[PDB]
Order: sequence, then C-alpha cells, then structure tokens
Amino acid sequence: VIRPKTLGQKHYVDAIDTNTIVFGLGPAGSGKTYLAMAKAVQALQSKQVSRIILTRPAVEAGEKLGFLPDPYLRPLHDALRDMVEPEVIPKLMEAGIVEVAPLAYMRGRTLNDAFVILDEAQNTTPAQMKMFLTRLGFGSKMVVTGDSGLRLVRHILRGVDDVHFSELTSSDVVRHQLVGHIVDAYE
Amino acid sequence: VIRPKTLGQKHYVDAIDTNTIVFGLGPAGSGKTYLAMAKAVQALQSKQVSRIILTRPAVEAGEKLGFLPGDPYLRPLHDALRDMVEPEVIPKLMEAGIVEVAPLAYMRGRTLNDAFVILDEAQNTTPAQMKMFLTRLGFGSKMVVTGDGLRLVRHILRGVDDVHFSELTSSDVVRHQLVGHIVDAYE
Amino acid sequence: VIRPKTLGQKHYVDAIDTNTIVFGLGPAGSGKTYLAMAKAVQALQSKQVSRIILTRPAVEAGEKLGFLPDPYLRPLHDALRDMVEPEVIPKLMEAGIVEVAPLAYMRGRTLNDAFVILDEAQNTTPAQMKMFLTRLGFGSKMVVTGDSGLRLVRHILRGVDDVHFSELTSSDVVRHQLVGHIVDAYE
Amino acid sequence: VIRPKTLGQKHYVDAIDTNTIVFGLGPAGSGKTYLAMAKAVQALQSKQVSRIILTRPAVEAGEKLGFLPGDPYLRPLHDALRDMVEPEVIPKLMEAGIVEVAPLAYMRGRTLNDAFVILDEAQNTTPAQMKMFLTRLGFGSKMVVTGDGLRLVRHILRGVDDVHFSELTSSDVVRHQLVGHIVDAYE
Amino acid sequence: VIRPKTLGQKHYVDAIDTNTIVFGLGPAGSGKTYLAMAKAVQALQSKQVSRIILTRPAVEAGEKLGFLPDPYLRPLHDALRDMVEPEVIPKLMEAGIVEVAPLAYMRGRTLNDAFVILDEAQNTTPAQMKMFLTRLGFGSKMVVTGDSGLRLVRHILRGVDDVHFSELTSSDVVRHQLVGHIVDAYE
Amino acid sequence: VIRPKTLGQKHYVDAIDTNTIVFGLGPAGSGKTYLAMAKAVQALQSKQVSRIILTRPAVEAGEKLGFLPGDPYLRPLHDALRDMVEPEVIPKLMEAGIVEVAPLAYMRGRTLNDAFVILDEAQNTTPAQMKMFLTRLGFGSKMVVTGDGLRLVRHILRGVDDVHFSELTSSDVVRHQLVGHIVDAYE
Repeated sequence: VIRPKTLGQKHYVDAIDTNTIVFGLGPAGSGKTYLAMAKAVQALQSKQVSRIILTRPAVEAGEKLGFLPDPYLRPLHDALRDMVEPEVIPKLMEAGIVEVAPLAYMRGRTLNDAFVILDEAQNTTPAQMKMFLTRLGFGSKMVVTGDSGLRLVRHILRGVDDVHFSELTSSDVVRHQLVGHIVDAYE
Repeated sequence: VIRPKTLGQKHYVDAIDTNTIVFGLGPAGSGKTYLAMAKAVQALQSKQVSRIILTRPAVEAGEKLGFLPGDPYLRPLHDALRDMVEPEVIPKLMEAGIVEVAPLAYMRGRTLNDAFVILDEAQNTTPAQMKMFLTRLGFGSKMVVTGDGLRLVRHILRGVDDVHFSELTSSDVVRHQLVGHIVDAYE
Repeated sequence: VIRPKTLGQKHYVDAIDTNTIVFGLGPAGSGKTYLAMAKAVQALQSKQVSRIILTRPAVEAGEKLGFLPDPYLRPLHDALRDMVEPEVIPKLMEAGIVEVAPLAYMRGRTLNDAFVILDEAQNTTPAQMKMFLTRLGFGSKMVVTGDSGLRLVRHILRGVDDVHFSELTSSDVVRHQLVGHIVDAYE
Repeated sequence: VIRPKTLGQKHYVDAIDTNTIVFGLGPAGSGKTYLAMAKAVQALQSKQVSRIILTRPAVEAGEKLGFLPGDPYLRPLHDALRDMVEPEVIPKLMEAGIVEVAPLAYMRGRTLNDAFVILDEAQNTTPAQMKMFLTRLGFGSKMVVTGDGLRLVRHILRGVDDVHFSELTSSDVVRHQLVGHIVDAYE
Repeated sequence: VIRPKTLGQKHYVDAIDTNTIVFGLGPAGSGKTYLAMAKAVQALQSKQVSRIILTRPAVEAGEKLGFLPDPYLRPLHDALRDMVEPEVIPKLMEAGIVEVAPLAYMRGRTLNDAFVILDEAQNTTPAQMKMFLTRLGFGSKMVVTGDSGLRLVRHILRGVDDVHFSELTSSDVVRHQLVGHIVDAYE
Repeated sequence: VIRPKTLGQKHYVDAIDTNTIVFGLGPAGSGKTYLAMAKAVQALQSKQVSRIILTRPAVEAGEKLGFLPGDPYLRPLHDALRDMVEPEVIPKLMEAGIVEVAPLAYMRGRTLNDAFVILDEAQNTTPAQMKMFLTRLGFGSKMVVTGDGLRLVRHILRGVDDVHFSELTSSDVVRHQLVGHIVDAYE
C-alpha cells in the first residue's frame, strides 16, 4: 500500500537500497520520513536487520523551550501503525526490536544490524550529527531526514562514497487533495 | 439497536458514507456524535479503516479553566464505545492503539492514514486549531467534526467538494420520553 | 439467597420490574440499596442490560469536608461480593461492565442499556439530581436510593409516569437479631 | 498441625462453633487470634462462609502515634495465613477479596454477610468503635473479637445470647519450650 | 556443589541439623551465612519447612546513618541465586515462600514451619535479639549469623539446651586463591 | 557475526579463555568491551556460568557530576546485548536476574559464584573501588575488567598468576569504513 508515487520518491528509495547512509531532505509531505520508515520495516520483516531505531532531537522548530536540558516522538509511534499491525507494536517496543527515543539516548552506542532513522535533523547541531553518524555499526543502514544546521554536513560529506543526499521538493509532496483545497480556502 | 431515527439522521449517515469530511452540527441528543462513532466502529469492523481516533479539545463551555494550558472531558467518549464495542474488547483496542481517545493537542504533526477520525465538541475550537486538525487528513481516511470559529469554517469551506455540512436540529433530538417529562417537571 | 422479606420489600422490587425510574427511600437496613443492587445483577446476568453503574455523591452525612472540591465507595464494592463471585468482580471492573464511581463522573453521559443506581441521594442537590436523571438512555433502568434534598424531586415528579417512589420504613429493616440486642445493650 | 492443646483452647473453639459472636481474651501465645483464624480458614474451605475479613485498629499499646489520624501493624495477620493457606494461593485470595486484611476504619458502612470476621487487638478500641464493628454483622456470618473499653463490652453484653466470652490464661500459652528458656536467660 | 570444606564448616552444618537455634559466628568468607542459607534451601526443598525468612538489621558496620529511623539486603537476594534457579526466585518471593526483609518486619510474629536466618547479628542490640529469638514457632529452625552486642547472648544462653554456638575462624575462610593473592598485592 | 578480527583481538579472547581475570585495555572500538560480552554470553549459553553481571561506575570522563553521590551511563551495555541475545529473551533474563546490568556500588558485600562479571569503563575507578570489585570473585566465575588508578592495578597485579593484561591498540579498532571517512570529513 505504501509506494513511491513521484520520480523523486522512487530515486530516494533506490538510494536507500544502494547506500549505507542516506540523507532525505524535503518539505513536510514529501515522503522523506515516511518512506524511510517503510524501508526500515521492509528491512526488519525480511531479516536484513534485526531492529529499527527511530530518533529525533529534543528541539522543535518554532516551539518554545519546554524542558530542563514525548509529544515530539508521537508522530513516529503513529506512523508505525501504517506499517506494523498495531497489536504487534507493543511487543516490538518491549523487546526493543523497535525503539523510538530522543537523540541523547544514542550516545556511546554502536548500532549493529540495525535500521536507524534520525528525523527532523534540521534541528541538530554539527556536533550532534557527528555523534549520530559515528554510531554506525556493521550490517546497519542510516537515514537522516529533515526539512548552519545540516547544510554543514551536506557540504562536509559531499565527496564521501556510500553516503547519498536525496533532495525531495514540493513536487514530491503527495497529499489527499482535500488538504490542498482546505489550505487554499484558509488563504 | 443503533440507527438513524429522524430524516435529518438518515441524511447525516448518508453524508458520512459519501464524503471524506463531514461536519455534524446540532444540539445535544441529536445523534451528531453518537452516530458518527457508530459509523466509525462499523468502518473498523468491516475493515474500511484500521483504526478509530476520537478527539476533543481541552476546553468546555461555561467550565472554569482547569490546568496550566497545553480525562474528565474525555470520559463520555470512552463511555459511548461501550454501546458499540464489547466492553472487554475495549482495553485491548486501547492497548493496541486501534481505538485512540486523546486530546486535540495529540494530533499535531500526524498524518492520519487508514483512520476514522472524529473531532468532537468542535465549537470549543479556534480557526487555527481546526486548520491543524483538518490538515492531518491522510489517505483512506474519514473525518467527522461534530459540535453544538466553527461558523468561520462553515463559511471558508462552503464551496469545497467532498466536504459536507449536516445541520441537525431539536427535531432530531431523540431521547427517552422520561427525560423530557423530568426536564419539564423542573421547569 | 437475596430475597425481599417484608411486604414493602416485595413492593419495592415489584416497582423496579415495572418502572424505568424508581426511588427507594428508607432507613439503613431496609434493603433500599441492597435490593436494587441485586436486581441490577439479575438484570446483567439475564442480559436485560449490558452493564451496571453504581454511584454515590462525594458528600457524606455528618462527616467533615475531606477533600478539595473512595472510603465512601467501599460499601458498594463490598455488597457486590454477595451477588457476584469475588474472583469475577475484578474482570467486570476492568471491562467496565460494572462501574463503581462518584456522581461527578456521570456528567455529559448517556446511559444506554445500563442499570444505574444513585445511592445516598439525600446527600444530593436538586441540580445534581437533575443531571443524574437526565443521563437516562434507552433500554436502561435507574434506581435512586437514600435515607430540601430529594424531597424536592419527590414533589416535582409526583405526577410523572414510569417513575415510582417506594417508601420503606423501620418495619422493613431486617437485621440479624443480635444487632438489635447489641444496640439495645448499648442504650 | 493446628489444634487446641489446652482445655481452655478446646472450649474456645467449641464456643466459636456454637455462637455467632465470640470474644477471645487472653495473653499473647494463648491461641486467641491464631485459633480464630484457623476456624475462619476452615469455614471458608468447607463453604460455611465465602470470605474472611481480618481487621485490627490503627493503634498499638506503648507505640508512639505514627500518622495523621483516620501495614506494619497488619503484617502479622498476613503472616499467620501462611500457616493455614498455601502461600501461592494467598495473593489470589487477596486479589479476589476472598481474604481481606484491613484496618478497622474500612469496616464503616458495611454489612458483612456470609463472612468470618475477626477483629484483633481489640483492647486498643473504644466503646464507639466496638459498637460500630459489632453492628456490621450480617446474615450467615461469624465474628470473633480477640484481645489481650473492652471491659465495658464484657459488661454491656454479658446477658446477651449467641455471644460468648472465652477467657484464656497463661495456662493456655503453649510455646516452643526454647522461648521460655530464653526469656528466663534474659531475666 | 555447596558443601562444607573445613572441619569447622562440617561441625557447623552438623549443629544446624541437630539444634533448633544455632549461632554461626565468624569472619567474612567462613561460610557462616552462606552455609546456613544452603541448609535453609535444603530444608525447603525437602519439605522440612514451608518457608525461608532471611533478615538483617538496618544498621551496617562503619557505614554512616543512611535513613530516618535495600542495599544491605542485596547480598541476601544474590546468594539465593547459587541455590535456587534464578527464574523460580521471583515466584517464591511473590508467594512469600522466600522472604528477604529487615529485622523490624519480624515484630509481633510467630514463625512456624520456617527456616529463619538473622544475618549480621553483630549489628543488633540485646533487646532486638530477644525480640528475634522469641519469634520462634513450632517446626522451625533459626540460625543467627555474625562477625556488648551478641556477646551478651553468647554469655546469657551459654547453658541453654537446643541452642548452639559455632565459632568459625580464619581457618574456615575458603576463598578462590586469587582473592588472597590480590589482597596481598594491595598490602 | 561476532569474531576477533585482529591479532590483538584473537589474543584477548584466548586470554579470557585461559585466565580467571583479564584486563582488556584499549581505545573505543577495539572490541575490549564487546568481545568480553560475547564471551560472557557464550559462557552462559554453554553453561560454563549461570549468570552474567555487567557493571560500570557512576562516573564518566568529561561529564559533569549528575547526582547526589552514592541509567544513561548503563544504556550502551543493554544495547550491546541485543547483538548477542534474542531481544525478546532479554527482559526475561533481566527479570530472572540471569543477566544483571548494574552500577558498581551494587557489587558491595557480594561473592560472585558461577558468574561471568565484566566491569566496564574501569579507567573511571579508584584503587579502593577496584580492590572491592576484584575481591567479589567467587568460585567457577570469570572477571573481565575493561577500560580505555587502573595504571596502579596494572603495576600491583603485574606478578599475579591467572590474571592477564591485554593491551589493545588503534590497530585493533575495526569499524565500518564510513565512520573513519566521516570523522575525516569533520577534521
């Protein structure tokens, strides 16, 4: 049911198959996070990896400082429901086969035999990103997705092989058409 | 058991059948919330959707503010499920997230695919909150927004296709006759 | 094992069979609460209703103000033990087939296919009582039991049909005879 | 295993058999509490009653007041059940409420039908609390009040039939001989 | 796998078989606590007792006052692992067949059909010790183990029969030889 | 899957096989902690030991003090088990205490028999803490102390037999090639 529906979505998924680390950069709705998650589940289901780690930084665009350094994690739990049977999800969560966690919980780990997705990566620092990327173990895949910040790594890893940058655009944004019609109505 | 009883009710359920987003506006007891939920449960059972999300804003008419902004208000939504689902199945549906009952704030950042979503007590919302709600619409989903800044949406979306406004009236309020007799005694 | 043992107890139960709402008014020990509960269980066991809701107001006669607006609810849980197998009780409580709760938790509900008992109703206001009585759905029964307050509704609903007032008296108070002998000893 | 050993003990258990309320008064170690409990368990097992309620007041001789008035004091009642019930069955009996171990305050407002009820450490009660306890008596129940304002009840109920006072003495205190020898060593 | 390995260890265990109360006094490593625990488990496994109670006083040598009158109890839980299958342990703990608790939780009990071990008894007062020893029921064994304090009871119960004092010494201390070699290295 | 890859790694695992205590000292990524754990799991599985205890001190290089002295630091030890144990078995091993992951403070007063014990991040320890750790050694156990007051132990125990020091170097650091390339990009 969950397939790429634009050229740029096909290219993106094709990059994930052929590269160990992929950056999916694009606007909300372009499949950058969603399609990565679907490949993660595909990978787990076909035993290419033994676990899936979904992560996000504790900072959110245009939100006020909330804590002293879970709502932000809810969309990650929610999108799993389209890809895994909802009753199996708590089983996976308990065994830690699927892990949904803040970026801070990655520190000092080596992530082997895993599909790791760092989402909303625009909200990261270069130092936090270095920490994430260097968690990479053997037999794993990383997808870093987001919508200076990670313009530094885009530049810094421009020549590195087995890394890929996919730029999705407004043209890759496939929504139910009522969303557009409603948004226009508000404008 | 659960059925449209008035012409207005029949027309409403017919609108839910034929539209992706329906606004059920009427007085307490007109079936605006109840019949939406019965259709949600019907959709789930016949696999038209794989989950039900029931939601209300954290604000109620003529009640004093109760917290630092951002369960008592949600209790009646839980309660009405008991009419439609076998009460022992309910906690396992809640546990698996197949039925979700949650505050509107918990909708932020989501895309609701393959879901029957009901926002209740929508008169207690603002334009901005409504716009956030409606734009959560994913694919294969249904939304029913029910209430008794809503007037503003009535206007904004009045030209939009696959959206429908169903006005229910006092004439659609079907209660046990004793309720009216007791209400009169107190008059 | 739990039968009416005076004329007035028989009449009371006979009112519950033939009326949608019944007020059982009498002193402690007359069966006003106990016998209602037994009919509720009878109703549930024979599938005339699908759930039982037992409720009480947060105010108790001659007790000091305890909270900021569970001990009071304990006798309701306790009397269920005479009527349901104690090991089944937690099962019923979890599925919400049996609900023991304060009166406040009734607000905004419609109680369908239910046997509802508001106990210690002397401790209610006319406004709280109006709220309770207007919760009545279809296929339900209500028994309001207690020992101005509800003298107002006694007056106000004196002419209403399918409502009944049963006055039990000291003559309906059937205790183990040792209770009387001990109470006399204290006097 | 558990048996009356002295004449006084035999007479006591005989009183429990033939009376609805028994007062077992004696020193620690005389079997006043233990043998009541053994009879309670026997009653439950042979279906003479469907539950056991064990209760103590929240007050103890020569102990400083421990809380704002109205588990350590209750631990020995739990402990003695281990002698009479298979230890793994105990939590399921507690969970089903078939065995209840609770403070006297939790008795208020109840009618205890089909129950074997033991109020222990009753010397620590007042007339008013005792009167509240005894008047919880329902039908098909047994009460044993045991202790080492009780003197006042001895007087008040001394004429009452189906109540019995059993005085146990030092002569009924059957302990392991080593306990006495050690108590002497310390003298 | 867990046997006495010195003459003094054999004598100790032989005292436990032939006496109702035994004091095992010796340095860390001599088997005084460990071997008592092993006999307790032996006793439980062969149904000579129906439960095992391990206890320790809330005071520890050369530690600062920690609380207002669990780390201290951890070695007791830990040593059970050598004697019981680790997965069975939580089962035993839940049914209270094995009890690991502070000395305070013994107060007011009678310990029947039990193997009781008070460990680190050097940290006890004569009054606390009197309380412990007088908990003794029928069909039970007590071992008090430790490394004035209990010199008073050593003196006080010197003539009492069915009590025994086993003095283990440095000669009874059997460790892995690397422990000695490492300790010497530090010296 | 998990194997020594460099000469240094082979030699290390060989030392663990032939010695009761091994010190694995090297840089992050040299397999000093990981390969110890893999041998621990292997020991458990082949019944050479009946439990695994993984431990770290509550102190980390260049991190600010985080509490009043005496889970984030422990997370990577939990994580690495996922590589060696079936993730669903992990919580049941934790629940049964067959795998223990704990702070060094939790070692005090124990004798670790029939166990594979790994103290990690041992560079963060003092002489006194190390001495406490090593002297927990029981019979049929293995200890691996791994790190990147340790220098002092290297000296103190350098003559001791059945203890071994394995120095791993940068040459033993086997990572995914992309990690190095990314580390360079950032340089």
